Amino acid sequence: MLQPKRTKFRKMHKGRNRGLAQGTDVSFGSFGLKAVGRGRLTARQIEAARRAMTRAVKRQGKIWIRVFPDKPITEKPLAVRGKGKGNVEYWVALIQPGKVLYEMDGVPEELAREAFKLAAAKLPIKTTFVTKTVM
Amino acid sequence: AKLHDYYKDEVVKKLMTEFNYNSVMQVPRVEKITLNMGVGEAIADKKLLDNAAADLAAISGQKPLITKARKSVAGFKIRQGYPIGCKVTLRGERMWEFFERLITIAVPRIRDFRGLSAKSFDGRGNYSMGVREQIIFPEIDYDKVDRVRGLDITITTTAKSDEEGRALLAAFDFPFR
Amino acid sequence: GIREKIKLVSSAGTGHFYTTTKNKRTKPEKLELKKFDPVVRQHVIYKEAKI
Amino acid sequence: GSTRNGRDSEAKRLGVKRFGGESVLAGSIIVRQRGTKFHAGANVGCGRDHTLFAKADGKVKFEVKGPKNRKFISIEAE
Amino acid sequence: DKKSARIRRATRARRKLQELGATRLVVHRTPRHIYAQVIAPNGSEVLVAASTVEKAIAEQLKYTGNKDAAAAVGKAVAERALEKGIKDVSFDRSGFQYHGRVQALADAAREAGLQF
RNA sequence: CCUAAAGAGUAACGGAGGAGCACGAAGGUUGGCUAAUCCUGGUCGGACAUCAGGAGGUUAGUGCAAUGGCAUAAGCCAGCUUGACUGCGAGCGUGACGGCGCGAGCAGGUGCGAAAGCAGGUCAUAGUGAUCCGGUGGUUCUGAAUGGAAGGGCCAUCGC
RNA sequence: UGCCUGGCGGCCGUAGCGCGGUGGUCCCACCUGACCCCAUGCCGAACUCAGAAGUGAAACGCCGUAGCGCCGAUGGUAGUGUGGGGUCUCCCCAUGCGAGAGUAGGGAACUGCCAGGCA
Ligand SMILES: [K+]
Ligand SMILES: [K+]
Ligand SMILES: [Mg+2]
Ligand SMILES: [Mg+2]
Ligand SMILES: [Mg+2]
Ligand SMILES: [Mg+2]
Ligand SMILES: [Mg+2]
Ligand SMILES: [Mg+2]
Ligand SMILES: [Mg+2]
Ligand SMILES: [Mg+2]
Ligand SMILES: [Mg+2]
Ligand SMILES: [Mg+2]
Repeated sequence: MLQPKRTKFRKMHKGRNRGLAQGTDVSFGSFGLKAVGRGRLTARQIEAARRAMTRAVKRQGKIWIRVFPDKPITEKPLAVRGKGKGNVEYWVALIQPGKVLYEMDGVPEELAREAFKLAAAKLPIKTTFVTKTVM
Repeated sequence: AKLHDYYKDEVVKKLMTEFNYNSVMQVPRVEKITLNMGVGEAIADKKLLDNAAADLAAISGQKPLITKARKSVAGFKIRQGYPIGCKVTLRGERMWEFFERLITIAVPRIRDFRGLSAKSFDGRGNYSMGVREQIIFPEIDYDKVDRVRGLDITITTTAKSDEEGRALLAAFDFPFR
Repeated sequence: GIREKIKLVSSAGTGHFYTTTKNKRTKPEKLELKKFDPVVRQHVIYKEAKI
Repeated sequence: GSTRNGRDSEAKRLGVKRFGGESVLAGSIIVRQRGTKFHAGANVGCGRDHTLFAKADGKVKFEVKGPKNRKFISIEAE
Repeated sequence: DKKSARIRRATRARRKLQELGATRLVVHRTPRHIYAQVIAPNGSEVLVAASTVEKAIAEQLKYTGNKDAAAAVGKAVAERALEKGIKDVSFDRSGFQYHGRVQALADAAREAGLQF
């Protein structure tokens, strides 16, 4: 599960998630899965979608994960009432509309579409299949 | 004195033709000769460096500068501001007078001598060498020394490349192999 | 809290004094400074004494 | 559980007290600052805590001088 | 480099004199010559000057870059300054040690009647 | 320091760290000086000691957190020193108040500098505690009939 | 008057590095000595003094060259004050303000005082 090796700080303000994404182009591969919705992707979701995607292409071609879960999310234990910020439980990437989540190369488009369809079913955010443009 | 007049009245003309220089100032000059006794065993007993300084004083004929530690190092067990060596810089007359005693007298007297290396150059035409014993020089005696100590010599030159550096030293008949 | 308070007493015999602190372990020798004595209105030697 | 945080210091009310074009009497503090974010120009002094103060009556003027593009404050005698 | 290292040495004092708003006596010194200038507070206006490059002064001298030449230039610049009527100036050694030729120039300018 | 919404201020058992000192030099001044790191060569010497040159340009340093500063250096070295002065202070900042802070300049006397000048501690911001009672020294004040003295005041300073 | 050189300011990278060429009568630099004035926590390297045989090599200055650093539109986009609206964790509309990045493009500086040499 993706996670920063180290961080300056353990805990982060909730913050907000406004705006449109940077990294909206297929930069590395030929085909991309792009976020159309807004939300958070946990490390577990990123991994689950990766596994489905990889299996679907039978470990042929190459897959880039463009998103990294670098935001720590805390939670308070059950039956606790205050008394300080909770403990870090998991990590997320903030997603905005347009963010390319995954790229893939060295497979037919037909297979890429299938793999990304399987991946998209693991994600809480609405996605769309995209292709590399010349400009 | 001897090598200084030897440089001006002979060596100049040789290098003017060899490398085909236009101006006389473009010819390499021996800027300075720097000594070094990296005494790193004087952290326990400081008298070792004092005696080493006295030895270096006789060799050069000039008061040695006690070099200090630049930064603290745990590996060698040294703190910043500890005396761990002594250098001497030679320019003008004392430069040549030492350079005289080096080439002719001292270098042959090295124990099991088989010529000095000609690969010891940095890139900007500045030679370096490692003297193993200090007793090779005439000033120091074999019986008088308590402990044998080596030292380093570096010959700084107004050179650009290595070929120009070795060519300058070769004009003074510097033992090469 | 190692530095002890001391008084520097005027040598002019005015009874005027300054106070300061001093690390008595590191520097056992007595502090001695020319300072302005306002009673005689002159720079005179001031010498350390017990607070 | 408990927290190991919960500490802060009093706010020190730093910053610019008199902006550009303001008329100040000599002595007037122009800026309170930690270190010289602004430097003293003409008719301005720098205190021991790097407070910039007017050494003459006049109008405050901010200006950028030098290669580093340092901010100077000066008093235009008026 | 030597000149840049000297400009560094001169900055503190020059910035200070600018702040005080003093009429400077700026000295410049080379191996062969020594110059002198009385520059106005604003800093972009030379009032008087003197040097060993000037033939009026140079003709009287044995060598231009020695103590004795500096003494002459010091006398020269001071007389021309008192002619215009300046008197009060601040000496600016311009990064050179106040010593030897620079000191010689300065001493001669004082003796002549400049107030510093 | 962040939360703090580009003036100030701004809460929570919000997120992170520090203090309860040090220094007669680590203060003053004059003169000078400029870092880290890596590459190349070199006795013992090694990944790293000291020497030389080059690149680099402050990525160092700053007595101790962090932030803001610092080359005219506020960083580093040396000489001479006691301005870590006394009486004051236009004006200003910041506090409900008690208070806390910055300060040109004036008088006296000083140090450094040829001089212009600079110096009323320290790159700055923590290192602390009111009042009462009491102690010590000083004093052109007071002194219960009067002269003294005790005691009180005032100035300096100390204690738990 | 013009050219070149020095000094002191005004102007802060369109003014900086690099690359190519170029200057020594004066000026400047290196350079020549050092017993001295003065100087090295060693060293006449630097500082300093006494000099003018040599040299424009290095440094410094001047001219060319987009190769970099750097500068930089227009348009669009982001954000946003006020008013209004929605499917309200986020947006949209009216109106005003309008970046950053990037793109075209540029860039190889400009200017006063004094002095000196030369024509
Ligand atoms: K000091
Ligand atoms: K000192
Ligand atoms: Mg926000
Ligand atoms: Mg704060
Ligand atoms: Mg604020
Ligand atoms: Mg605000
Ligand atoms: Mg409120
Ligand atoms: Mg200090
Ligand atoms: Mg009585
Ligand atoms: Mg009675
Ligand atoms: Mg626009
Ligand atoms: Mg723009």
